[PDB]
Amino acid sequence: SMKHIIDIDAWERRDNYGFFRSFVNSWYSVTTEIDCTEASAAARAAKRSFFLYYLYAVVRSANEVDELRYRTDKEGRVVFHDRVDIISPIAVPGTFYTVRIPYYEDFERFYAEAYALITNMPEDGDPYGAEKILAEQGDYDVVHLSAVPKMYFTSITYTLAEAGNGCSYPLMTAGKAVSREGRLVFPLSIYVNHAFVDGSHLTSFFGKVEEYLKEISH
Amino acid sequence: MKHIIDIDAWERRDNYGFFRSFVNSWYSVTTEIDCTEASAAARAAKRSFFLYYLYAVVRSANEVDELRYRTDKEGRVVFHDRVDIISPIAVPGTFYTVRIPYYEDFERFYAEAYALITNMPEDGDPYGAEKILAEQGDYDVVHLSAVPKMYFTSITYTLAEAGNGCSYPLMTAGKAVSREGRLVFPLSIYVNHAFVDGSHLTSFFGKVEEYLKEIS
Amino acid sequence: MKHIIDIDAWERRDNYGFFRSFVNSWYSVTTEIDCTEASAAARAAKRSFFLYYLYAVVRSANEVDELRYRTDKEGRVVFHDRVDIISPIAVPGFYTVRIPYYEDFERFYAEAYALITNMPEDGDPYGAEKILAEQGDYDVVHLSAVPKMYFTSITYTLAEAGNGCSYPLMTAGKAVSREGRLVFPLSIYVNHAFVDGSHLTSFFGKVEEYLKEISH
Repeated sequence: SMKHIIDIDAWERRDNYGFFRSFVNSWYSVTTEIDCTEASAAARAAKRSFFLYYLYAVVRSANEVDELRYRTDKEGRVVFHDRVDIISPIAVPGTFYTVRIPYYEDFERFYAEAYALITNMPEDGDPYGAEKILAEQGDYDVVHLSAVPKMYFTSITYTLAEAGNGCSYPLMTAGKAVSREGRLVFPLSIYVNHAFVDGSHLTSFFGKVEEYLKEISH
Repeated sequence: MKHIIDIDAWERRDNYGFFRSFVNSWYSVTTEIDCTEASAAARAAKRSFFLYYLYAVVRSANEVDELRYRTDKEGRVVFHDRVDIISPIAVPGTFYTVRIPYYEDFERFYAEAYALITNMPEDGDPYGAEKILAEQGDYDVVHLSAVPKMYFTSITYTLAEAGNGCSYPLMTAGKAVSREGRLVFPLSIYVNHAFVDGSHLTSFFGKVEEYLKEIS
Repeated sequence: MKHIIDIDAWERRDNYGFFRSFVNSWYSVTTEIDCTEASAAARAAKRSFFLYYLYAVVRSANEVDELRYRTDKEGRVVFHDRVDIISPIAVPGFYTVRIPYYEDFERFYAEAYALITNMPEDGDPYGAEKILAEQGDYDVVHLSAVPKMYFTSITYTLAEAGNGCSYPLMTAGKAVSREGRLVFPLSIYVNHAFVDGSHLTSFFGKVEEYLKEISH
């Protein structure tokens, strides 16, 4: 939301976008590790959801790295969003139900709204309604995160949707928190378009994720 | 035996239909498996550690239903009550892929598998087993590649055809390394999202580690 | 020197054949490389650690034959006696440089530093790729340096169905402490038609070896 159709002639990545259009898949993923020692302890002490702690860190970080908010819309236009929200499949008794959760820089506002959304899903709600709304609208002004807190991994890969259009928005996976040499760490993976996002931008994003996880634990 | 699935009654009908439209609906996960006890036990027994974790892997695939769904060569969803395991066995100076039958009885599995990997035909196509499987078109196997001298934290897999990224689960096992007094090895698996979610892989990995411990 | 391979006499005939039908026969591996001594030595010399492991990587590629097989622009399998290394160098407010391998580390370091210092200000970020594409031999390997990003996995692009990439791609990440040592993640993307796990094992071993050697 708060979208800008990019002036590609003035855009610093015009050459990158043109180069990567010719590829069957220009998307790629990186799995890293995030230190969560302090946040794991703090979320437990506060009787709060650790999932929402790192979900806040992830969506805030995406809203502080410009390159993570570029999309190719359903008409092929390069668009930049001043704001992106986060969608996540929430485990449901028996399946998953995907919720769209708004970003607020104020952690207390974010946490309450998100907890209400993941606790109070409508009983008559389509578990895949959020994705269908996003696809029909065609802006893709979100990032998507799947939580797998029981699976430790050092790598995960993602699907290839269409040749020339490998994905529609950044995808992420967060895995099990594990101990190593006195720290608690969890694996975090992200899938992005090379046309929009380089390693330097991912470095900034991962740094902010770890930084804000620490910040909300004090 | 083999079962042609009644897709109208199948709980994954919507998942299967959704992932048919993808160029590649297959994905891989690399994790690590604790093998401290099994490595020590295999050495004490003068036995093949490779066959220890090969057993653990194929048993686990035979205890997670979702790992035995295939799309056959006619496009049908089929479910196998049991799948065997194929593996490229190194031949000094290439490799030869052997099909090894699964038995829950570990001593039977170990004996039959050791016999198969010791008596391989010398004038063998490194991919002949794959060609036999392709002609039959049922894909009642899983595939594991052993690289005991290569430590890795990630490996990716090939994309065969658009709309059909692979024909059966593929796996890779790497070097056992020390981690805070324990021994772990990396294990990677490639599966179809149409058939296998993260919960199923979690069950699979847990069973691999469990059965490695049990046979020790 | 470039050599057009006689596929009928080639020991990997069965492999190039098994993999031509694939949409993508390329795959990547991420491993860990011990860099304790070389990182210390580069710091003591007030020198670029980047060029230390760039030397180790390009030397190792020039000592593993399988990493120098390419499909040229005309579809021919070709083998290069030597390959250079191309790398995107970050530029104030990037430029891909081609750096030749020289066995003398001091010579390599001086030439690479000079090559990176005399980069054109008006240089096309993809000029190296365009020269390479027009020539069509692909006698290079490509390495991307991300020294501030720790990773355990990275994946790579798929260029064309049936031609997933034109030369090996690599990524080197942030050095971290593990079990008392300093290690950094190193990833490589290669064609299964040309490169198996054993070749990657030899390559990774040589990378670690030459990092130690040039630290003296």
